[PDB]
Amino acid sequence: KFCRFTAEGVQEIDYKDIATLKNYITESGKIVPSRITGTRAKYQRQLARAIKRARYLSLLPYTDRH
Amino acid sequence: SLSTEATAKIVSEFGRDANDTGSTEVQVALLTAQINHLQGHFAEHKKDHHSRRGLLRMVSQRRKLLDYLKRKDVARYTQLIERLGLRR
Amino acid sequence: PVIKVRENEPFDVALRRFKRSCEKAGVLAEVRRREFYEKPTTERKRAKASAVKRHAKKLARENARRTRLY
Amino acid sequence: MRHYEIVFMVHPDQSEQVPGMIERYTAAITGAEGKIHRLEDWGRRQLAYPINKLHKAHYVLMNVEAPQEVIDELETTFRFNDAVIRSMVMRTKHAVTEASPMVKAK
Amino acid sequence: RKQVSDGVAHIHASFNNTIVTITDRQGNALGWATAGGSGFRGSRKSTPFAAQVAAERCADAVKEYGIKNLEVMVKGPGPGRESTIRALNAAGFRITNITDVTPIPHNGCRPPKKRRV
RNA sequence: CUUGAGUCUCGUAGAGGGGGGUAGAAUUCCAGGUGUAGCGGUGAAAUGCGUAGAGAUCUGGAGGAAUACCGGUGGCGAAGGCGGCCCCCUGGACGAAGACUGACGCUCAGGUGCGAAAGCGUGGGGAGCAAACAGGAUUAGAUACCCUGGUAGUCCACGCCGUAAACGAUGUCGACUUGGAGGUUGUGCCCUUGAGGCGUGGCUUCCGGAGCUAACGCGUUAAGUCGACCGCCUGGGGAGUAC
RNA sequence: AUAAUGAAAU
Repeated sequence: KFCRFTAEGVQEIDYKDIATLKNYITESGKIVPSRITGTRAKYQRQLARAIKRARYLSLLPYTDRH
Repeated sequence: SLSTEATAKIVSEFGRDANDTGSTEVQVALLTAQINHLQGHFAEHKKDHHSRRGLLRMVSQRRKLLDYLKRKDVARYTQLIERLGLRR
Repeated sequence: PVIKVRENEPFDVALRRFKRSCEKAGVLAEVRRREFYEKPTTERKRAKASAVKRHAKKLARENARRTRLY
Repeated sequence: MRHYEIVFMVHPDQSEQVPGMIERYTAAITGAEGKIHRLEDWGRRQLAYPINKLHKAHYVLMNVEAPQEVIDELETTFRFNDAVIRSMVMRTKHAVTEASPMVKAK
Repeated sequence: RKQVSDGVAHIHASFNNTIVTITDRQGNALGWATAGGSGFRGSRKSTPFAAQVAAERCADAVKEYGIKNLEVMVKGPGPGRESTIRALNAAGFRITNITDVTPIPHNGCRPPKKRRV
């Protein structure tokens, strides 16, 4: 399945990249599975870490009702 | 583990040349350095059982290398243990 | 699920939108699963059984298209 | 010496002290034979969720290289200062100098 | 009394009962009704029909404030999630929002044990 | 002597271990506003809470236990086991191209360490739910299953105890013997068509050939064909009991 | 929802 990060040869996923990270969360704020997106496992783990860092810094929400 | 600078210093001190990384003397000296270093770590973290397996393995390896050296050449053995201050 | 009614929109359409959104979020499944305590042994057993059943069904259904019924 | 990335957030009603703060911290780091590789002041941003009944906080970002004691003292300073409301410190493998995504599309 | 013109309906739908409460936009109550108080007991209290009747009675009980627009909050898994909303729209308010506010923990307290009957 | 076994140089993936900080969701309790007859629970009920104002809804405060989504017949560890984010100390594994020592090895009775839940001692802490215990019920009876309450314990520091269907019911090390489909993690080359081909290592899931097996089944991660060392069995009860 | 028992041989 198509994986954008493998296509573009990325080295790190950059918790500061809100524009990219927004494509990988539902409208409730939850992390989208990998069998729906096509991502590889390495990059899926990196992505989860980045989303958690952003949530803590308050650049992303935890839920849709705060 | 030990750092590159300390490793190179010990190799220079104890080997016949900077490329002699496989002699019994060099191996024993490196093991002794790391065993001495870890005493400080284990005096503060007394319930770190998983790290202590590596230390015990180091101790056993040093014992075996010393026995082999004592069997093959007594003079080198005596000089090395004097230089490192090892005995009970 | 937060649903806002658009201008000129009827009520049944908004109700259906709300139902679909709730189903996608999956709140009823969570509430049902969190009603009683489950032991870790039970949890692991359930996971393994589900995986084995799916694999066996796939093998059978893929091998059942090589024979004629009549 | 090791490489660190630092981010800190400041109360909206005290934006007039950010330059003095940056100057003081830069001096503290450079006084011990360190270096500063990236500095950015993002300005006021809307928060994702309230913190202490606030929105609209002020953000600053740094990438530095220094010894450990200096960073420990800096963390203590953050803890006891009252204008700072949140901070984060992370380690990096190498020095970073490029521009961030926040200063390329704002 | 005092006219309000904008309200919120809270719906508490559990496996055994349904509670409907109408409130202003600041959380102050104005009236309420329940399925167990509308003439249904036991095995008839946990049906969609009882919830419908309860919503009708709650709508009737707030007619002196002249409410026009309503928001709707729903909480719980029981039967009575949608019948109440239909009944309100029929009783004649204009619905502007619908939100689900069911509480979910992120691995918090230990639940009770399983029933062996 | 260099092929077994080790040391050195550059990188890579990981819920491996010890210590210290911190964030967001939810349950309970305390103090206030709005409002008024029910709430809660079951196969059906009543013990219980409530006009001394509950249940519901909104604002402020306290406390201590666990980390949704990601999350998979996925990963790490000698076994027991290990899951939010950040820092400090620390153990093992794997790959590419070289240099170095020169059999420095394998197994192990006695011995010494580690070792789930419950339990014991001293000092702390205590939302949630829970042996014992108390009261509704069901029943011919009900010292039970079901309902309403509830303390030891479950949590933390230090010290004991040494057992589990502690299981793959399969000891450790080495060599050899037809295939197919996947997962995860490194690495070399390119016709060139820069997004695709051709190789070469480690760990792991499922099917199946020869052989083997009382059968069920195992099958290059052997229960096949061989070598080195250790532990254990000899009809069912009495008994893993008595001294 | 609950809801027990049946000498030995032929």
